[PDB]
Amino acid sequence: PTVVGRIPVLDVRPVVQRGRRPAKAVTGESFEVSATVFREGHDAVGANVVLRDPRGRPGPWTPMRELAPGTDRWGATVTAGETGTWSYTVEAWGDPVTTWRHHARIKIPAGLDTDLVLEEGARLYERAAADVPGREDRRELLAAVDALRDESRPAASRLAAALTPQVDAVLARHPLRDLVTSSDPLPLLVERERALYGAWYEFFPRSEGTPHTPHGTFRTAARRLPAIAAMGFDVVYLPPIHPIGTTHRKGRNNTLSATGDDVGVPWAIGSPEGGHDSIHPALGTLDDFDHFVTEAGKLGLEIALDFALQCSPDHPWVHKHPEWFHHRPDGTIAHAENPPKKYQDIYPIAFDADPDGLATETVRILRHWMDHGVRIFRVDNPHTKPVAFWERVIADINGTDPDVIFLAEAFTRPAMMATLAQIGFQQSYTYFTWRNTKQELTEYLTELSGEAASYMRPNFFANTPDILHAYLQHGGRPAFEVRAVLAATLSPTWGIYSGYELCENTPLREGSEEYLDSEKYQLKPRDWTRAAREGTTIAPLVTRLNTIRRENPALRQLRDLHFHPTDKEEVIAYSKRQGSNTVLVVVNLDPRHTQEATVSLDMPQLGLDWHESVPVRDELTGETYHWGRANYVRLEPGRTPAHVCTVLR
Amino acid sequence: PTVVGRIPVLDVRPVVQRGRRPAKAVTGESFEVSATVFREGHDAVGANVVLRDPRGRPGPWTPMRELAPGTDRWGATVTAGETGTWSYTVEAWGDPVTTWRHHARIKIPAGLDTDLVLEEGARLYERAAADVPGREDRRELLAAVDALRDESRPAASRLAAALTPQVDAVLARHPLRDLVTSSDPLPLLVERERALYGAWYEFFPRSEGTPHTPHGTFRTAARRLPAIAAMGFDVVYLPPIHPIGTTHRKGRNNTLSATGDDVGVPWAIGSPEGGHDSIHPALGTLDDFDHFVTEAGKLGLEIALDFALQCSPDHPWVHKHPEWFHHRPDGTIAHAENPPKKYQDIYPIAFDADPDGLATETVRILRHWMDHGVRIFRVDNPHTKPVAFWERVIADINGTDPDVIFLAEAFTRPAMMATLAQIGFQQSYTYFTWRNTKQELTEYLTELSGEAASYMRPNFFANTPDILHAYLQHGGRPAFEVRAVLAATLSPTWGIYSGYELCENTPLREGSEEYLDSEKYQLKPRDWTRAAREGTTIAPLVTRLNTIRRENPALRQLRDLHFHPTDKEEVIAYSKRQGSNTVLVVVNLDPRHTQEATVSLDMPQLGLDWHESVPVRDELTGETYHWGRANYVRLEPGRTPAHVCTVLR
Repeated sequence: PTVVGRIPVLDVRPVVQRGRRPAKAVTGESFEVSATVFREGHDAVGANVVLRDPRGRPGPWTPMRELAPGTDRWGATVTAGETGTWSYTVEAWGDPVTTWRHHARIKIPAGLDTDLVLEEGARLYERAAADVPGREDRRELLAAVDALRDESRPAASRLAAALTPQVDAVLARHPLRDLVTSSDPLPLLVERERALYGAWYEFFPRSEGTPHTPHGTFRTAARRLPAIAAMGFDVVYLPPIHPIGTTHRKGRNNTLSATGDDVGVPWAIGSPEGGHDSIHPALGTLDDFDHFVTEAGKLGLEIALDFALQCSPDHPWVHKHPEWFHHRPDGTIAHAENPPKKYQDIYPIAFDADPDGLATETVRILRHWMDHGVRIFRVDNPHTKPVAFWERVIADINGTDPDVIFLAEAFTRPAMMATLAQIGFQQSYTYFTWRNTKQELTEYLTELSGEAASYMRPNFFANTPDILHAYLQHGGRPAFEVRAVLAATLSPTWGIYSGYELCENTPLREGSEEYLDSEKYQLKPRDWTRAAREGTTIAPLVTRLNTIRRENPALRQLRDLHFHPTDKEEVIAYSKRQGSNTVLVVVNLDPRHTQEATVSLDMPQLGLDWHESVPVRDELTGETYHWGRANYVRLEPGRTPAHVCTVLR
Repeated sequence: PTVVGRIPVLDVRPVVQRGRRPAKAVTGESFEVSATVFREGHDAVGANVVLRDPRGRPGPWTPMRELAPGTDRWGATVTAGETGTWSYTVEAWGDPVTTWRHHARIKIPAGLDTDLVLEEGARLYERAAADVPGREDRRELLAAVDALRDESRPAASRLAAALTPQVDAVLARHPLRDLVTSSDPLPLLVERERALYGAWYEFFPRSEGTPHTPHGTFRTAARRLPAIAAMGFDVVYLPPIHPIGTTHRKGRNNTLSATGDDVGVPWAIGSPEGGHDSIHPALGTLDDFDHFVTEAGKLGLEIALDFALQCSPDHPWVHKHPEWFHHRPDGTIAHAENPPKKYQDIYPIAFDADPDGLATETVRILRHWMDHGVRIFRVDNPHTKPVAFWERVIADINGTDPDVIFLAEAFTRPAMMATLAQIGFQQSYTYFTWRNTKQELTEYLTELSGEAASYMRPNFFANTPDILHAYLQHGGRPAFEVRAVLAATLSPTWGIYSGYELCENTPLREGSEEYLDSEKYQLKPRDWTRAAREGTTIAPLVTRLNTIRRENPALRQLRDLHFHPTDKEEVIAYSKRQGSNTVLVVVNLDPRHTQEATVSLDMPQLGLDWHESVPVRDELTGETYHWGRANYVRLEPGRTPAHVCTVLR
C-alpha cells in the first residue's frame, strides 16, 4: 500500500500531536478544517469535509474551496454538535465537469471539434445524473444531456444549455466526483459550551463576614452571590476552602511569621482539622457548602473550586504518606518555590515514589467535590506537577464525568502552556495581563485565535490576587474600564478578581504586581453598598459587558476575529462575527489622554462592499452611528474607554 | 497509558508526513535532529539523540543543547553512516546535577544549609559514579564525593572540588540522567553520496556525428565522454535513446509538420522499430550502448537515462495496450499538453484502467536499463503521472536495487514538487533558473537548505533544453559565468546542458525561454575544438568549479549555508562549512556593470571572533587576501564574475 492515495489529500488540519491527541471544539462552535489537495496533470480537483459524530454518523455535504490561488490549500467551515468524541476526514476527488466546462467554453467558440466536445459533456452529465436521487434534478440533468446532443442546434446554444443556473445548482449539491480519496480520520473532542464561553468572578468567602464574626462563613458569603449573578457572571471561582496550616503560616502582606489572629493563605492547605476533602471550620460544614452551591445554582452560578496539589506542613499526608514528598538527607521537606517567590508555608508533592497512590487519591478528592456539585476545577500552578499526571487524572475524571472542566493556571513558558492544554485542560490562563499595547494585543490574540484555538481555550482574567499590572496601577479607573472591555470582547471566557470593580490598584511597592494588603493574607471587607451609591465601582460597566456578551453570539466565540487599522497607535480596532451577528470594537488604550483617530474598516472582512456604509449601535451608550470605510472616533478616558458596537440588521 | 511521558519530549524533527515517510540523508551527511524538551517544576532537563543503524545498533553519545533561550527547543547534529533504513529517537531526562550545581553556587556562598546541600551533591555524584564504566572516571567522581563530604574543610572548598574541569569531563560523557523518556522512533533513509552530490552534463548523442553520417551514434557519441569527464562531471544525462515516432513528428524549431530529413523529438518515444526497451536504430544497437556505458564508467561517468512515460502515436503500446490511453468518443487519443504548449507528437498515458499492468511494465523497462548499467533515471515531467504511481514504482525498484537514483523533472507548484520528493524521488529539479536576484536566490536557498533538505535533494541545472532564461539571453558570457558559479557553489548537485559552455543564448524570440534552432528538433553539431582554441568556451571555469567542489567538502553538502550581508543589492555573499573546510563566495549578479561593495562577514557564523582577520584564497585566481569583519570587493563582469574563496586553516 502507498502513503499517498489516488488523489493526494495531505496535511489535514487541525492536528494536535500528530493525531495522538484530539483537536477541540464545543457545541455550536464553528472551525475550519483544511488540507492540501491536488492531482496530477491539469484537470480540476474538488474536496469536502466529512464530520462524523460519536455514533459515526456523517454530517451534511461540506464542500471545500481553495483558500488562496496557487496554494493547493483547501478549507471548509464545520460546526460541532453534541458533546463527545468525533472525527473528521477530507475527501478529495477529480472534478471532471469543471474541467470539461473550461475546455468547452474555449473550444466551442473557436469551433474546435465541437461535436466531440459536446458529446463528451453529455456523457459526464449522464453519469452525474445517474447518482442524483431527486427526480426533478435527474430530469434537469437529462434535459441538458439531450440539448448537448442535439446536433441540429448551434454549438454555442447546445453548450449554453449545460451552463444554466439550475444545472449549476444541481451539480453544486451533487457533484460528479472522480477517484474519491480519503484522509485517515482525525479526532475531535467536543465539550460543553462553558469550556469555551463564560464570565468568571473570583472572591474569598472568608472576607464576607459580619461586624461580630469578621471571618466569613459559607452562609454569610452566600449573600454575595446575588450581586455576582446580577453582574452577569456564570462562574464563581473560590480560592481553597479547606483548613489552613499553622506551621510557617504567612501573616499580613506576605510577612514571614503570622501573629495571633492572622488567617493565613488558603493555598497552604491542611491541618489536623482536615485536608483537601475537608471544609475550613470557620467557613462552616459540608452542609453549609452544599447550601452555598445550591444558592449559587439558583442564580445560574457554577462553582469552580481551586485544586492546589500541595500541602501545608500540618497536612495529614505529611505523616500518612511521607513518600508523597521529597525529603532532604536530614528528613526535612524544602518548601515550594517559584523563584524569586518563596512559599515557606507550602510543601510541594513528589510524584515518583507513589504515582499510583497520588493519582488514586487525587481522583477521589475530585469525585468527592463533584458529588457535591462542583463541575469545574481551577488547577493551581499545574506546571510544577508532572504533565503525564494531569493527563492521567483528567482522562480518569472525564472518563466517567466528561462535563468536568479543568482550568490550568500555568503562567509559564509556551511549551508547557501548550502541552498542558493539549493533554486535556479545557481552559488555560494566558499572557493577557502582560499584553497592553496595540501591537502586543494584536500579536497575542492573532496567535490565540489562530492554530492554538484547536487545543487551547483562553480565560482572560483582567486581574488575579497575584497580578495587579502596572497598566492598572498607573492608569486608574479608566485603565480598569479599558481592560474590562478588552477581556470581555476579545475572549469568550473572561474574569475578574473581587476588588477590580472598585479599581483597587495600590501595589505592594513600585515595580511589584502584588496588591498592597493582599487578601491572600488577610480578611478584606469591602463596603459594597457605599461603592454602589457613590458610583465608585465599575460594576455597571461590567454588567453591561456581560449583557452585551449574552445578546451577541459573536462574543461567545474565539476563532473569528479581525483587527482593522487606525492612524493612532493608542487606538485599536477589531471585529468578531458569528452567523449574522457582527460586533465591532474600538478601544483607546491610553488611560490618560483623549485620542482621536480614523478607523479604516476592512469592509470585505465584515462582508460588505468598500463603498457601503452600514449603521452601528454603541452598546455602551445606545447611541447610533453610520460607519463605513473610514471613520472618525474620539475617545475620552473616563467618559468613553471604547466603542462596543453592533452592526445593525 | 499516556501520550506524554515522564519527561516531555515532543515534536521530534525532521519528520515527513507525520512519520509515514522517511527523512533523508546520504552517507557522511550531517543534519540536525531537534525536539521540544522540558519538565514540570524548575529543575534542569537534558537530552540526547540515539541514532540506530539498519541492524538497530546505537550510535555515539550525542548530547543536545537548547537552541534558543526560553524556547525549550533542543537540537544536536547527527551523521549518517552506511546506506539503508535507520531510525532516530530523542531521549529526555532530568538533569539533577546541573540543578544542584546551580543552587550550590548560590547557597554555599550565602551560607544557606551548607552541610545539607553538600551531602545532597555527594549522593548525586555517588549515583553518577555507579553508572560510569571507566575505572579512572569512577575514581575521579568518588574523589569529589569524598571532598564534598569532608566536613573538616571550608564549604566553598568542598564545593569547588566537585566543579573541576576533569569532573565536568567525566559527567559530560556519562551524565546522571533522571527519569529517561524516549520519543517514538522516526525513519531515516540513508542513500549513496551521488543522491546528494554530483556534477551533471546533458547532451544529445545524435548531435555528435560525422561529415559522412551526421546523425551521431553511441560509438561516435562516446568520443565526447573524455571531454565531459575532463570538465569534472560525474553524471551524463541522455535524452531518450529510443526510436522516435513519425506520426505528427515535429520539424525544426517546433514546427508542426516534419519534412524528409527531420529527426523529430526524442521524447516522442516509439515506432514499429521499438519502444522504451529499444535503441533508436540510428544510434546503433544495445551492444553499442553497452560500449558507451562501459567507456563512460572508465572515465568515472555514470549514465542517467531519461524515463518519459508517454508514447508517440506509433508506439506499439498504442495497439498492444489501448486501455493505457484515454480515448475520446470518436476513438482518438488527445495529444499531451503543458498549456500553452502543445505536444501533438506525444500521447499521454492513462493510469486508471490497468494500473497494475502499467506498473509491472514500467519496472520491467527500468530493470532492463539497470541490467545494462543505468543506475540513475531522469524522470520526465513526473507531475503529469499519478503521485502514488511513482511511490509504488520507486519503492519497487529500490526494494531490490536501493542504489537506483531517481531525479524528478517537476516544474510545477510547490505542493506537487515537495510531495514528489517525499514519496521517494532522490533528487528534484528546482526553481533555480527563475531565481536570479539576490532576494530571490537568498529566499529560495534559505528554503532549500532548511527544512526541505530532510526530503528534497536539489539538482541545479543552470540551463536545460527547455529553459534559456532571460538573464542569460540579456547577460551574455558574464551571465553564464555567474550562473555556473552559483549553481556549483549553492547546491551539492548541479548541471548544464551542452551549449551552455559556448554561451548559446539566442532565444526562439523575445519573451521565450526556448532556444532558437532547438536541438530537440534538429541535429546541432558544435565545433568544440575551435571554441577551445579561440577561448570562446567557459569550459575552463566549469572545470575549475568541479575541481574546487572535489577539493572542498563544504561544497559537497547542502544544509550548512549562511548568507552574509553586503551594501550592494547586485552583490551576494554566502558561506558553507563541513568540518574544518569553509568556503566563502561573493558574486556580482550584475552581468553588465562592475560592482564594488563592502562584504560584512558574520564572523561567529564562520566560527571566528569579530576582530579576527583570517586569510583566504580565491580558488578561481589563486590570489590570497586577508579578510575579516568588513571587506571591500570589486568585481568586473568579464574579468571576475565572483570570488570563490577557501578560509586557510
